[PDB]
Amino acid sequence: MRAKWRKKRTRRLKRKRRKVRARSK
Amino acid sequence: GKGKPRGLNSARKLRVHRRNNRWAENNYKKRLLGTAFKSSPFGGSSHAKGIVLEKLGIESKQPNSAIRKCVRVQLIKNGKKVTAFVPNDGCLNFVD
Amino acid sequence: VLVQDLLHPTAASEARKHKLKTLVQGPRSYFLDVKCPGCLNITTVFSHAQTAVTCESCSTILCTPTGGKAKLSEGTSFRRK
Amino acid sequence: GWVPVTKLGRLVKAGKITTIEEIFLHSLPVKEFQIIDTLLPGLQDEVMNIKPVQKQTRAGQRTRFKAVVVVGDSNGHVGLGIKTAKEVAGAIRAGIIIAKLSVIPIRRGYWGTNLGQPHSLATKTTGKCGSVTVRLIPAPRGSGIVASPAVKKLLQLAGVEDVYTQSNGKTRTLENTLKAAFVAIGNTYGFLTPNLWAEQPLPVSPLDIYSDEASAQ
Amino acid sequence: SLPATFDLTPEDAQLLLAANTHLGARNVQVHQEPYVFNARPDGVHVINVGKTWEKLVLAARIIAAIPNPEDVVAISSRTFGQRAVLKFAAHTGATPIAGRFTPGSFTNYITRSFKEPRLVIVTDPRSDAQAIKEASYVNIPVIALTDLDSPSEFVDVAIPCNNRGKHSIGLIWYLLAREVLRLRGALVDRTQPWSIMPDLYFYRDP
Amino acid sequence: TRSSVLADALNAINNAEKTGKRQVLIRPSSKVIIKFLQVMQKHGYIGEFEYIDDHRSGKIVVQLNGRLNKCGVISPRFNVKIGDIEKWTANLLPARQFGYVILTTSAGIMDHEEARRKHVSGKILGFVY
Amino acid sequence: GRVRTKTVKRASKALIERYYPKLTLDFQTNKRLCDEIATIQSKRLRNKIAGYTTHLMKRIQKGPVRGISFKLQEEERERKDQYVPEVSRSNGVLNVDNQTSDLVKSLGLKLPLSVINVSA
Amino acid sequence: PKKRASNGRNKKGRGHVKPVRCVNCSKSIPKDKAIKRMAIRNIVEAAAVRDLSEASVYPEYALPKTYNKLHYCVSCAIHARIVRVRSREDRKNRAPP
Amino acid sequence: MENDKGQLVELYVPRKCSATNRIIKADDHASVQINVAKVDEEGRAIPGEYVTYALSGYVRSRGESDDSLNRLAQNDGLLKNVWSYSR
RNA sequence: AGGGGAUCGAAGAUGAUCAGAUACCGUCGUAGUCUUAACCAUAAACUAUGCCGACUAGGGAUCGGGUGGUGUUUUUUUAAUGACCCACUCGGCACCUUACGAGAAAUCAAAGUCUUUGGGUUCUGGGGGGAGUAUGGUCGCAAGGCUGAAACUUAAAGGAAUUG
Ligand SMILES: [Mg+2]
Ligand SMILES: [Mg+2]
Ligand SMILES: [Mg+2]
Ligand SMILES: [Mg+2]
Ligand SMILES: [Mg+2]
Ligand SMILES: [Mg+2]
Ligand SMILES: [Mg+2]
Ligand SMILES: [Mg+2]
Ligand SMILES: [Mg+2]
Ligand SMILES: [Mg+2]
Ligand SMILES: [Mg+2]
Ligand SMILES: [Mg+2]
Ligand SMILES: [Mg+2]
Ligand SMILES: [Zn+2]
Ligand SMILES: [Zn+2]
Repeated sequence: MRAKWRKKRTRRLKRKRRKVRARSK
Repeated sequence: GKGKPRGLNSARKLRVHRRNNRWAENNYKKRLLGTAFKSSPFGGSSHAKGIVLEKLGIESKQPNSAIRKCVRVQLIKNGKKVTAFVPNDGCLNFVD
Repeated sequence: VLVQDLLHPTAASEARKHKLKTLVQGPRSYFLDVKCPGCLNITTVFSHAQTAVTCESCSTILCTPTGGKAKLSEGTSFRRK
Repeated sequence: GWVPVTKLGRLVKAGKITTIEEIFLHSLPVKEFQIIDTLLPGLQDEVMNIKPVQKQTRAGQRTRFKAVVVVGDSNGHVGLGIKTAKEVAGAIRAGIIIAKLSVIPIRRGYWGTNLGQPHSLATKTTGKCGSVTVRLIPAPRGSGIVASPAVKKLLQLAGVEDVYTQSNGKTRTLENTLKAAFVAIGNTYGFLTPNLWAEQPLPVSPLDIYSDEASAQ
Repeated sequence: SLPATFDLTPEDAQLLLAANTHLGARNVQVHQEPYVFNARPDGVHVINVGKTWEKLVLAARIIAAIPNPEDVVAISSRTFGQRAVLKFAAHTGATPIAGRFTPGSFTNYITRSFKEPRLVIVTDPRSDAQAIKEASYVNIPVIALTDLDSPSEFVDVAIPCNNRGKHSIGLIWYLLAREVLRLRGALVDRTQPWSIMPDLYFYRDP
Repeated sequence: TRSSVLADALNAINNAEKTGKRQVLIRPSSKVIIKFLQVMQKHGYIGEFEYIDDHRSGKIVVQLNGRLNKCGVISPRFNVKIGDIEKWTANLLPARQFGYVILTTSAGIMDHEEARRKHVSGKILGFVY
Repeated sequence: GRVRTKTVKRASKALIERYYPKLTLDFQTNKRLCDEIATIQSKRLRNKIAGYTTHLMKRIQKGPVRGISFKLQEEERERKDQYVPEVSRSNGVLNVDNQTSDLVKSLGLKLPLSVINVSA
Repeated sequence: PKKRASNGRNKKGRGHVKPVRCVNCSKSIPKDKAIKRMAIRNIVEAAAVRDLSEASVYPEYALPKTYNKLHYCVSCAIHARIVRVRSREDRKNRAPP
Repeated sequence: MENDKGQLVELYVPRKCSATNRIIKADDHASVQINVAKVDEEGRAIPGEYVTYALSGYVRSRGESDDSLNRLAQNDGLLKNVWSYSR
């Protein structure tokens, strides 16, 4: 998959793990 | 001169810089991080002696086709569980 | 080429080179003595002006500056040394 | 029967030239392999490596066969033949021929002292074919030839008794390494050492002295 | 060994200026040419023809001095040099080559153009560049008729001349053939204007 | 900016020989350059050379024969102790029978065999073969 | 489309090469030559061969033809060689540039002197 | 690998030119990477010139051609205009023909 | 290239280029030897007598074979001017 | 956060096309596009090519400075100028041909002067994937930026060139 889209993939994937973690802050 | 400082007084930079890039060596890193002692089922020991939990037929990878007959083992100094192959036709009838 | 005399180069091809690329470097600029028959005596001028040089007694003109050797003014003569 | 062409071919069969060192002295190019046969009978070949290569043709597939041969005595003459042909025997035949034309001399020498009969090299020589550099270093007597078995045989045929070697590149490609070691030994006689500073008179050509006893009909 | 009166005489000096052999190439000048004498205004450079005559004497000095005169190869692929070399070849030993060179002549014994000369003479190392290249594989010396732009790689002993056309080629080859007969040869004494006419060279017409 | 005046000298000399010339103009000479050029010439690797005097640091015209394969400068001047001169010559010299490492002792700029005879040691300048 | 093969044009080459003082521009006699002088395997190849050597013969009589030089022409051109008497010491003096004449006085001596200037 | 020494086209010592829009597909494109064809053509054509003066006032009139500069996008220049494609060697030649 | 006691060992002392004093070695087939024969009273090029020069293939390839030959011959006296040591 | 908001136009909605068509094409058009005040700090931010110095090779154009000329064109009365022409010299943006030389090649006046290995200095890389992920620190309003692992997995991944 396009490197750019593969990058946007984990950009999203990170902001979500960022989310779930802060719910336990 | 492309890079490395050639001056007579540059030793400090020279060892510092080499000390740095040794970490790209896989073995130097492993030996100093103590990955032997930290990770890995054996302690860094040559061998380790566990106890057989189950017996597994393992499905072999391509482009082979076979059933590899291993044993799940719990290391006695560890409790770490490990799957291990039993070589030489038969020899699965040798364990239990 | 491939063999030649770097110690005694021809005076023709030393003359075309840059003033720093000669065999022993030196200037290409000269000094001159200028007169404008209104005045009897002669001021000495550098070939490359910068300052616009005025004569001894009367304020007249001599040369205006340039990016280079000064343009001398109108009726004038010059010797060189 | 031979039946030469090339004025140089005649003059050798004409018995007017005894040794190839004459030919090297005058840099005369050899086109007739029989020249270096009569000039060097004691040549023994060695077939160094044979490997298949493959071309894709608009009809079919050609897999021909590449062979690498090395000839020499062991007195200071070697040659590197490499030939590709669609039969292993045929490629070896033509390869030994090219190894003939290619023969070049070697300047041996003494390690550290002036004693009997040079066992080693005049200088350090390096040569590089493709990606490989083979470096040849003067060595004490009885050090042997220190080289991988391929390079060792090319050096042994060349006549070298004791030499140190080092290589750099992809040396597992056997073809580029030998062409490099060949260029390495071939460079011993391009190296100007003080003993060769003495001026020689410039000898007269065999193509002139024997000029009448050469040329054509 | 400077002979005596082998100097360039006005009998010859007139000849050269007649064909404009002194009139050199235009703006193009290879850095390899001291052979100039000042420069004419408007594009032209004057060739120093004593250095031409002195070189032509040296070419003659090498041409003769080949034990068998018949392998000394004169070459022109130019049309203006073919009438000359054939007329050079006839007078001296000199196996000629005119027209097409057929590369692979000095390598490749198998060809039917095959020569093996101990010397080579060439009119235009641009047009004849194949010959110059081919000789440099086999250790073959090369004389050359060279203008101010000529590619002096792999030519020794260049004869500065004008290959822009006309009678110069014919002239230089006429003098070259003339001076190799005056050397060791069947020719004669000093002034010796030499019976053969100089227009016997010169690619003709139309 | 110029970090070794010796360096640019030796390099330019080598580009003469490599390009097949018979002479080279080096700049801006020096005391160290001269005594280097002397050690070469006194074993014959170059011909006569001429210091020309600009009122600046100087120039040199070296005449070279073509017996010279390489001259080069060891750029950090390492200290050599009398038994490591073995290891220097062995590294960069073509063979044990000729060629010299030239170094700087308190006994002055001298080649390595003169150093071995006079039994002084020092730093290392360069080499010539 | 009638285009002779190489074997035909190749054999005509060697034939006119060495047998020119024989043959002719008549096909019929050349045909009979190729029997007595040459070994061909069929009547058709021979008439084809001979028919083309007749054509190559027919045009050699006017102008040379590439591929056949029987060495007879090279000494036909040697005996054909002459031209001139005019040359090129008339009329008057040699007209030279300025520097051309300066080139004379530098190394030289008496030369007829006519000089011109030119321009940009 | 690298297939041109001019890279796309004709930019050395700038680092930014300014884009133009392609006449055909409107695709923006650097001015020096574009491909320009001057369109100079008479207003009328081959045919209508004779019937022009025939129906026209004035002797012979004037005939004022129209000039407009064309800018193509590569891909649009390729689809029609100066392209073909060239051999590895024939590419180098900048000769217009 | 002598040996322990005196004896010449190591076959084949090579030629040398006349311009550069650099060895000419067997596989340089771009090298050259120019034979210039001596003359005598009133023409007459004297077969079997030469002043010879050997120029390495290097120099010939670099385009210096001509101008380098002038210097060589003129210094041996078979040219008078044509060559200038200054530029 | 104000202003501006002609144009074009992420989003969204539409007309088509499609098996489908969340698209490519057509329409509408929000944000945006412009500006001020302040953030952000990233681009194939590319010459995918650190900087200073030296040396090694030819050629014709050209931009800027300068020097030389009983040069051309400008008429007036010669000039003075200006624009031009020709030669040289610095310092640029590039092209051309060479290849001594370098390279795995493509190619390269540097990517050269390198096993004949040392002018000065900064930085980065050490099989592929894991992964620019986790974690800590730090900067940011945010989007995110800098710093940045390991476990495990794996015999290739990759570069240039050749023939199909
Ligand atoms: Mg909560
Ligand atoms: Mg890392
Ligand atoms: Mg389990
Ligand atoms: Mg315990
Ligand atoms: Mg093997
Ligand atoms: Mg691609
Ligand atoms: Mg940019
Ligand atoms: Mg939508
Ligand atoms: Mg829809
Ligand atoms: Mg579709
Ligand atoms: Mg970045
Ligand atoms: Mg003027
Ligand atoms: Mg596998
Ligand atoms: Zn005044
Ligand atoms: Zn477009």
